[PDB]
Amino acid sequence: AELQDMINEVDADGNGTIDFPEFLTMMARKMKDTDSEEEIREAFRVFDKDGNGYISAAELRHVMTNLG
Ligand SMILES: [Ca+2]
Ligand SMILES: [Ca+2]
Repeated sequence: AELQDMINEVDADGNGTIDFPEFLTMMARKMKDTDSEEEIREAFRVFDKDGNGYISAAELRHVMTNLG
């Protein structure tokens, strides 16, 4: 399945990837956990496949449940 549709549902502003503000906002959207930019930034490099400082849908699967 193309995770592109998930990319489109996670995309808030149209950069096609989650940014620090977006990740935090989509997170806190209903569930609010940790908000320390260090930890959140650590997540960005962990979640992403390329660790390019952003969390995309495909990247989500890499880190989350699937192989990326
Ligand atoms: Ca964005
Ligand atoms: Ca990436």
